[PDB]
Amino acid sequence: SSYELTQPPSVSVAPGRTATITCEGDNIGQQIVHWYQQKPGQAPVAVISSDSDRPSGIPERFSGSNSGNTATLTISRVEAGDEADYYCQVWDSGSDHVVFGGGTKVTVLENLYF
Amino acid sequence: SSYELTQPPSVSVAPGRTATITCEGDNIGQQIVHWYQQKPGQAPVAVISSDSDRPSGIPERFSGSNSGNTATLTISRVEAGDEADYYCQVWDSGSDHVVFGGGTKVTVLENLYF
Amino acid sequence: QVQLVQSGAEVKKPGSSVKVSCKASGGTFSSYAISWVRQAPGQGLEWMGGIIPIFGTANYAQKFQGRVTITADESTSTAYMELRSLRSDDTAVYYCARDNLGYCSGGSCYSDYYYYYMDVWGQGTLVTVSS
Amino acid sequence: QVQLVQSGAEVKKPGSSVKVSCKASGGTFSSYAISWVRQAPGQGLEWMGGIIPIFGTANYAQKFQGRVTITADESTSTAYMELRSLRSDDTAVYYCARDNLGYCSGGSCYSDYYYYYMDVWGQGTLVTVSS
Amino acid sequence: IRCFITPDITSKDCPNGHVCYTKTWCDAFCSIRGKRVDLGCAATCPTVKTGVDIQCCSTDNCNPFPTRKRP
Amino acid sequence: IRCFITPDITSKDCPNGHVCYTKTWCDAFCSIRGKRVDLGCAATCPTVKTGVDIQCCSTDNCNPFPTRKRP
Ligand SMILES: [Cl-]
Ligand SMILES: [Cl-]
Ligand SMILES: [Cl-]
Ligand code: NA
Ligand code: NA
Repeated sequence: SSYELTQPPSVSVAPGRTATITCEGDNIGQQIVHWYQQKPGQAPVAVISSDSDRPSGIPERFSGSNSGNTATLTISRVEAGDEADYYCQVWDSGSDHVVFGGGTKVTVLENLYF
Repeated sequence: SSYELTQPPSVSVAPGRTATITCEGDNIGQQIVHWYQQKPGQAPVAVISSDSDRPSGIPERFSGSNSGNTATLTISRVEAGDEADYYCQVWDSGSDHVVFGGGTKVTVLENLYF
Repeated sequence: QVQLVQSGAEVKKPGSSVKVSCKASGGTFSSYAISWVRQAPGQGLEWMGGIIPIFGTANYAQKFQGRVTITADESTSTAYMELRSLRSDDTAVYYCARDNLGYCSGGSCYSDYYYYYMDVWGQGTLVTVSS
Repeated sequence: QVQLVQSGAEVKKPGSSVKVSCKASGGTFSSYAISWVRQAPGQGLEWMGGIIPIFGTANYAQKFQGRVTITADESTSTAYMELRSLRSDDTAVYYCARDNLGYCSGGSCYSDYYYYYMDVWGQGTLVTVSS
Repeated sequence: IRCFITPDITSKDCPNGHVCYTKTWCDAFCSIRGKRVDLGCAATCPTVKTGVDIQCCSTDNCNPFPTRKRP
Repeated sequence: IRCFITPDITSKDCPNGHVCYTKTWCDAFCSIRGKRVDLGCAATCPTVKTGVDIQCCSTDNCNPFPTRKRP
């Protein structure tokens, strides 16, 4: 009936490495994808609009891309405070619905693996 | 299932007077309407594009409008040579169909009524 | 900056209804659309629907269509969500959220609707359904 | 100016098929769409369908879908319409006609299709269906 | 003359006006939100620059707000 | 790098380039025909004017032609 967005429930990232969060959908490259950050007990905050733009105030280490069947939120040189849930979002004009992905919890590890 | 355009089959116009040709459709003002002139045994010729524009070469006495449920082709100071069939046309994006009106045959009288 | 201030928490019986309000403090209430987005405990965001006051047109998620009504009172810059036939999985925090892309500006308006990203969020209203 | 030149008249038996060619001469064959429009004797214009060669995408009127195929040969700048299971009221003059609004220009292309007005017309091809 | 006026999209009496107008053009969001529409009243049909379309009309409320038809 | 290129919308090798790009903007027909799309390759991501969006990527054919989804 309606367009589907698929996010992994969880991503682990070592401190200062790159976190990458995918949002997949049938030719999602045709859609305009927005991304929200949400921390426990707080309201969501937009961090990427329109595939790749950063709202004013959002740090530069957040970046977005969208092509083919996958849109991606990339957090470079990740910091402890970036641990949060991240949701992708589109408007599906075919069904007149806003669709959210299921969310991805980014966990920033305490220690590097090796 | 497809959008429909209704034109009067025929209009009689006294020489030198104004010919008004209507093209009605449910909220046709939301459509872009084009108009074609066709004389017997010849191919059609576009005389108005995009509701109100005149292709190069077309006389200024052709003008078009489009609002609400009616689009109109107006031929001012009509001449014997303007005797022809006139068709309105839209692209209906909901049905992916080019739609033509049924055509209006303009007959130019030999004499003024009064 | 514009702010969205919601009404307080509600406890409701199954089968009853709830009406939550969202007061928009700031100039142009008519030109911006307002969505309602809920979050069940521990779960993700879910859009309920939205309204574009300048066109008086609302849109609803199919899961709730027939069960939900979204309105906007322009003289009071207040949007409302009414959700009927409540059941237990309706227990959630309900947010109002502004569409960032205004519909009118500088004497002109857009001619189609399309929900963009949501920039301003209310603080949320906890609605709990129980017996 | 670009010109569209069609093949000659054809007499066909009921139940057979006909293929009409439309050869274009000059201005970027790939980037302009071509439609087929017919006119039964004494009657009005009726769109059969069209093809946008750069995307390889054909669009047909529902009245003919399943009976008609429109193609474009980019190496010969030639468009074709084939109409199957012919019947008496397929008797008509068939025109090809170019979409005025090109799909590419200056290194870029449009990203959606939309049939605009029809500026260049072929001379027409008479197809009659008789036993 | 009475005309629709943006941004309220309401009909206003323009006691000294003569024509209603509809000015339309694309901004960067034209694909998703349609053309921008400016409705107003004037003593004469205003001029517009390239890329902008204008239609003028001379009867009350002849410039209704044109929404995009939704496929 | 291999990239799609407009207006042929075919892939070609750019042995000196390192990114593919997708540049999009609205012209006056954006509502009916969508954004204009320029696909190409470059040694580095190009800069664009206000109103123009650009996305660059660094793997082969990573800039496929984006058509508008039709409701
Ligand atoms: Cl939409
Ligand atoms: Cl202007
Ligand atoms: Cl739409
Ligand atoms: Na990044
Ligand atoms: Na005239």
